Amino acid sequence: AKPIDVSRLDLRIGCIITARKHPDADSLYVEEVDVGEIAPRTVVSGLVNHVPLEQMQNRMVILLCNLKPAKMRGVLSQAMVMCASSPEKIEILAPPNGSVPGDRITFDAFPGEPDKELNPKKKIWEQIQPDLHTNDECVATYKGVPFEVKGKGVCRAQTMSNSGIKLEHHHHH
Ligand SMILES: [Hg+2]
Ligand SMILES: [Hg+2]
Repeated sequence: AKPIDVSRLDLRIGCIITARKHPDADSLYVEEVDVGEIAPRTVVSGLVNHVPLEQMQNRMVILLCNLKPAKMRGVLSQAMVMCASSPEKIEILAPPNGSVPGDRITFDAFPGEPDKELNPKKKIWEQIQPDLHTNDECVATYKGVPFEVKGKGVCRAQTMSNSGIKLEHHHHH
């Protein structure tokens, strides 16, 4: 059986092309994200109170691309934006300069291919998530190993140090 480490996740850099308030939701954003594929992916983000819409535009992000696509009040989200989060504040993790859509986040320390699709019932993300935190310098890591785009740099939060990393739970215990 494949190991239960960050190698099971499919993380890629993306660029938010379009962002708008969700038509039928008051706390969600609807973005079209270029992840380097033929067409953009639709992403529904609950960041209304944390990131103004104007700052969501043309925003480079790190996306978890192998989660089961799910309906969000009618809109099927095809990926989720990775953020440093706490009951305090929420910050979108920023890729290093030069990163372009489609760039992959990898870890030599953890060999393995991501799962085509993460089966929620197997809660693979639920077991990995606790090892996902930003370090003392705000750099995103997995068990202390930095989220890196080979040849470009590491991903980091703006001000959130020693923080947990989530892409949904953002508002509840
Ligand atoms: Hg961009
Ligand atoms: Hg820092």
